[PDB]
Order: sequence, then C-alpha cells, then structure tokens
Amino acid sequence: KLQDSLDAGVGNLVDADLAKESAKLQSLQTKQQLGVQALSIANSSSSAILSLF
Amino acid sequence: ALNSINTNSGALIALQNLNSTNAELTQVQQRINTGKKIGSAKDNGAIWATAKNQ
Amino acid sequence: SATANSMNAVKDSLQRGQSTIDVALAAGDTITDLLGKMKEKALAASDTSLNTASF
Repeated sequence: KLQDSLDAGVGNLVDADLAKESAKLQSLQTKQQLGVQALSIANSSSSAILSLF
Repeated sequence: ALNSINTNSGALIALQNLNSTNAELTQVQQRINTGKKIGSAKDNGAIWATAKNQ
Repeated sequence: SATANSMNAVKDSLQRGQSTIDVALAAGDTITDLLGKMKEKALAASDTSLNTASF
C-alpha cells in the first residue's frame, strides 16, 4: 500500500490533465491561424503607398 | 491527476481490494481442505501449541 | 493572474496532506487488528481453568 501511495503521489506531482489540454489545444490552433492572418494584413501596408505614385 | 494517462489510482485501489478477496478465499480453501480453523502455528500460535500438547 | 497561478502550489499541498493521511489509515488498519487479537489473548488468559503452560 505504501508503494502504491508513493506512485500515486508522483502522479499528482507531474501528470497532465488531458481534458484541460484539449481545450487549450483547440484555442491555440485558432489563435495561430488568426496570427498568420494578422501578419498577412501587416505585410500589405507598403502596397497602399503605390497608389499615390 | 484527474484525467491522467500515466497513473490510474483507481485501478491501484481496485487491485488492492481484489487482493484482499483472494487472500480470504485462500484461507477458506485451507479450512475446507484440512478441516481445521487452526491448522498451523501461523493461524494462532498459542491455541495451536495448547492443542499440540494436549 | 499571478494569484491564480499560485493556486497550483495550494493544490499540491492539499494532495500531499491526503497522501499522508492515507498512509496513517493503512497503518491504523494493522493496529486495530492487532488490538483485537490482543483483547482475545487477555480474555482467554483471564480464565482460571487454564494450566500454566497455556497461560
């Protein structure tokens, strides 16, 4: 019983809660796509000046 | 953890309870086989020794 | 945000306390069984019809 409680305690110390990581994963994938889109918007600022010339 | 894939604390407790049941079953099998509730010094040393001398 | 992050240490401490009490309860099962057996020994030894060797 002592060996089982030491192993369960190691699990309390280091194990991930995977049900919570699933939510973090989905939101982070959406954030990465929005960040690529925002960088694409920032890249295009120079093209606006071409119209004046 | 609460939703862990590395550690199953509930399975450890279930294993302990199954081992308890298996030990009780082994004791009852020894009683049925020998016909004795005290068949050796391991069961109850004082009563076993008294019965031996008698 | 820092206050919310520091609750992880609080949870670690409470789980450590539950583990310590689990080990104490596992020892207490042994001790209560031993005490019941000792009560049976003293109860048998208080009978005066026993001979010296049984006592």
